[PDB]
Amino acid sequence: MIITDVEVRVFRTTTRRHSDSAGHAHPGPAHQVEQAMLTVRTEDGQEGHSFTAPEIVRPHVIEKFVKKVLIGEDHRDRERLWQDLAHWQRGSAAQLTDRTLAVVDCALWDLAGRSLGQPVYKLIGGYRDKVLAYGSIMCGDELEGGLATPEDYGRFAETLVKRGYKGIKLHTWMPPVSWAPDVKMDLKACAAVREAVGPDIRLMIDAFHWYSRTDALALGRGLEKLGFDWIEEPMDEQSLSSYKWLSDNLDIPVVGPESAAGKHWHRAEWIKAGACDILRTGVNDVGGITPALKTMHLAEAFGMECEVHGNTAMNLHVVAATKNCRWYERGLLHPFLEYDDGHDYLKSLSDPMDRDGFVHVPDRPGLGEDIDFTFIDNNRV
Amino acid sequence: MIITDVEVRVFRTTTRRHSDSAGHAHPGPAHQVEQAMLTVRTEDGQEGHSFTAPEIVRPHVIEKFVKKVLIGEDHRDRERLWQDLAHWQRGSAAQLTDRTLAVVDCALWDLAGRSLGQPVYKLIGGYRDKVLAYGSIMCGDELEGGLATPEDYGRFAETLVKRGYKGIKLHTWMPPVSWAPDVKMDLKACAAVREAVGPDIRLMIDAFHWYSRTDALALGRGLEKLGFDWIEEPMDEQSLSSYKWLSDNLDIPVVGPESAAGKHWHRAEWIKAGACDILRTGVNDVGGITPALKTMHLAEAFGMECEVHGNTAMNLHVVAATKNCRWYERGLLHPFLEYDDGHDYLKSLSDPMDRDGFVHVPDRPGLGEDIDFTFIDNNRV
Ligand SMILES: O=C(NO)[C@@H](O)[C@H](O)[C@@H](O)C(=O)[O-]
Ligand SMILES: O=C(NO)[C@@H](O)[C@H](O)[C@@H](O)C(=O)[O-]
Ligand SMILES: [Cl-]
Ligand SMILES: [Cl-]
Ligand SMILES: [Cl-]
Ligand SMILES: [Cl-]
Ligand SMILES: [Cl-]
Ligand SMILES: [Cl-]
Ligand SMILES: [Cl-]
Ligand SMILES: [Cl-]
Ligand SMILES: [Cl-]
Ligand SMILES: [Cl-]
Ligand SMILES: [Mg+2]
Ligand SMILES: [Mg+2]
Ligand SMILES: [Mg+2]
Ligand SMILES: [Mg+2]
Ligand SMILES: [Mg+2]
Ligand SMILES: [Mg+2]
Repeated sequence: MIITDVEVRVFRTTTRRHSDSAGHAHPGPAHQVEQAMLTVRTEDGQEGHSFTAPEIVRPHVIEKFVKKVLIGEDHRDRERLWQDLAHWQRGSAAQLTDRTLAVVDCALWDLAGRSLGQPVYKLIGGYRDKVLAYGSIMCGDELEGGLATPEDYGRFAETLVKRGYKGIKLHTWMPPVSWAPDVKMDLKACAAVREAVGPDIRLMIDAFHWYSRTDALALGRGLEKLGFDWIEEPMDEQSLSSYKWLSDNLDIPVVGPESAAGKHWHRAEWIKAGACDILRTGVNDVGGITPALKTMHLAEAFGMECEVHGNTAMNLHVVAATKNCRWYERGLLHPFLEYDDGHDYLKSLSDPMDRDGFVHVPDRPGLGEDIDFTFIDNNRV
Repeated sequence: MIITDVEVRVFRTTTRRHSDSAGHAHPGPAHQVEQAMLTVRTEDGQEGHSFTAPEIVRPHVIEKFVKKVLIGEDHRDRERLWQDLAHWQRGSAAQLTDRTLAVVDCALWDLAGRSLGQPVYKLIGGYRDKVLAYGSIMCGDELEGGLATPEDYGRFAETLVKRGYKGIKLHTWMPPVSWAPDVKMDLKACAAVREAVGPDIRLMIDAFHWYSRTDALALGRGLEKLGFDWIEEPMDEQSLSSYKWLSDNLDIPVVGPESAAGKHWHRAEWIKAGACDILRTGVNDVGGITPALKTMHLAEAFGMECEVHGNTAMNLHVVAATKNCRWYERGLLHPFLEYDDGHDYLKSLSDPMDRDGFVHVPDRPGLGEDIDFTFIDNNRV
C-alpha cells in the first residue's frame, strides 16, 4: 500500500533506569525520560510503529532522509527502501545512522504485520514460538546491596535461577565506576556467580569493552577455570585483529561483534578472519530486522550461532524466526528493579517468561507491542 | 591551560555549492547555507576554532559529550581528551560521531598553535612547506557544458592542466543523476580526459561507491588501458573482502578505505588483509588530526602511501607534516565555479596554489584559517 505519512511522537515515560556518561544503564531515582514513537501510515489508514530515542528520529533526520525515501512508496518493498536509506548514509554527514535505519525498518515490518493480522516472526517464517532467555545483568555499580561487590552478583544470580533463567550473563564494572575496570574484580564476580548457581546453569560475561589484549587474555583464562560458556566484547571491536588473536589464544568461545559498524557486511569479515567463535547481531546494531535476518543467515551458512543483542519485540521476533541462536537476551536486570513490571506505555509485556525460563512470543500482529496510545497522548512533549 | 568554555556559533555563508539527496556536491543557484564554528577557550582567553556542519556540533552533542570531556581540562592533553570522547561513542546512541570528534580535535590543535604562535604542521613536526595538489573534480551532473558528458570532463581537464595541476581526479556520475551509474560512461569520461591531457599528467578516478564486484572489475580493467594511477572507492567499503578480491584482480592500484568507520584501527585491517594498495585517511573520516596522523604513521611503517581525503587547513596540515602522501586534495572543482575565490567567512585562502601546482601552507598560527570574525558576527543564525 502507498505510504502517505511518517510521524514521530515524543512522550515522557516514567522509569528508574538511568544511563551514565558512558552510556551504561543503572537503577536510580524514578524520573521522566523522553521516548519517541515512529509511525508509518498508508493510504488506507493502516499504521506501523516502533520506539527509539528522540534524537534518532529528530526532524532533521525525518525530513532530510526518511520521508524522502518512504513517502509515496509501496510499504512492502522493505528491501528496496532499506537499500535506499543505506546508500544515503555515506553522504549524510554522519547523521543517518544505523539506529535510524533500524527504527524505520521495524516500523515497516510492524505495518506489514498489523495490516495482515500476522505476527512478524510468522510472516518471516516461524521457527519457534518460545525461546530460552538468559538473564542479562546490568553493568556493575557502587550501590550497596546492588551490584557493588562480587558477592552481590552471586546473590542476584541465585534470584535469577529461582525465577527460572537457565542462563545468566554478567555485565561487570566499567567507568565511570570510580575504581573500574579491574580484571581480578571481574573474575571474582564470575566466581561468586558460579559458586552460587552450580555447574548446570550456563554463564556468560560481557566485560569492560576496551581492555588491552593482555588484560582480556587474563580475563579469558580466568573464565575457563569457571566453565563459562562465552566471553563477550572485552576489547575494542574496531580491532578485528585483536579478536582474531584473542580467539586463537582462548579456549572459551568469543562472541562478537556486537557494536562494530558495517552491518552484515562487516560481520562476514569476522567469520572470514576467524575473529570470533560465535557471531553477534542485533536489530539496533545492524540497522533493522531485515539486516539482522541476513546476519543470522550468514552465520547459519557457516554452521555458526549468531546471538541476538537486545531485548524488546524487534529482537524477539528475529530470534523466533531463526534456529541458530541459543537465547533471547532478557534485561537488563538489577535486584533493585522489577523487569516483569513492564513499561508505562505498553499495556502488557512483549516478552513474558514462564517459570521454566522460556519467553513466549505474543500472538499479537506486527511486532506485537501492546501500545498504550492513550498514555502516549496524555504524556506528549 | 585550563579549558573554560566550549562555544558554537552558527552563521550563514553564501555559496553556489549544493548537495543532492545522496550527499554529492553540485553547482547550483547562489544561496545561503548554515555553517557552524566551534570555539574552545582557555582561562587566559586564548581560543581555537574549527568549522563543521551545524548538526555535528548541535547542543545535544555539545552538552551531553563535548563539554563534559573538555571543560576544566588542560587543552594540551589532546590524546587523553580524544580517547575520552572515543570511549563514549559506543554508548552515545549513535549521536557522538567521528565527525564530532574531528571538529573538537581540530579546534584543540588550532588552540595550541594559536597559543604558541605556531602553525599546526610545525608543532607536529614539519616535513614539507609546499605540496603538489590534484584537481579533485565534482561528481558528474546533467548540466549542459558542466559535467554532463565525457567530453565535458575532457574540456575541464584541459583547464585544470593550464591552471598548473599535475594530477587530476575524476568523480564520475552517481544517483540521483537520472541515468547513473554506468561503467561504460565512466570509462568514456576517463578516456576523454587522458586524450585531452596526454600521458604525463597523473589521473585518478573515484567512482560510484556501490558498484558490484563485476562492475568494479570491468571499470578497473578499462582504467588500466588508460594508464590511470588509482581507482578509488568503486564498491561498498563495508565489504573488506570485496576490496581484497578487487585488488588481487586489478593491476591498477586500489586506494582505500575512505569512508569506512573504525578510524586507524580498521585501516590497519585493510593493510593486514591486503584490501588496498594505497591506504586512505582523512581528518573527517577518522575523527581528527590526531588519528589521521596515526593512520599516516601506520601506513608508513608498511612502506605504504596514505592519501589524505579532503581539502581545507586541517587536512593540508596533516599532509605537510607527513612524507608518505603524494597529494593534497584540492576541490571539489567544477567549470562553473571559481575555487580560488575562497569563502566569504575567510579573509584569504587556506590552500593557495602556485602556477606549478604546489599548494603553499600559510605561515599563520594554528590551522591558519584567516577567519573573518566580523562577517560571522554579522551573519549569525
Ligand atoms: O552489551 C549489551 N548487551 O549484551 C548492552 O547490554 C550494553 O551496551 C552494555 O554492554 C553496556 O552498557 O556496556
Ligand atoms: O570521495 C571524496 N573525495 O575524494 C568526497 O569527494 C566525496 O564524498 C565524493 O566521493 C562523493 O560525493 O561521492
Ligand atoms: Cl498492499
Ligand atoms: Cl502499493
Ligand atoms: Cl529455545
Ligand atoms: Cl513475565
Ligand atoms: Cl490505547
Ligand atoms: Cl599551557
Ligand atoms: Cl593546564
Ligand atoms: Cl540539539
Ligand atoms: Cl610534494
Ligand atoms: Cl590560489
Ligand atoms: Mg553485549
Ligand atoms: Mg579459541
Ligand atoms: Mg529485587
Ligand atoms: Mg574519495
Ligand atoms: Mg592489484
Ligand atoms: Mg570556469
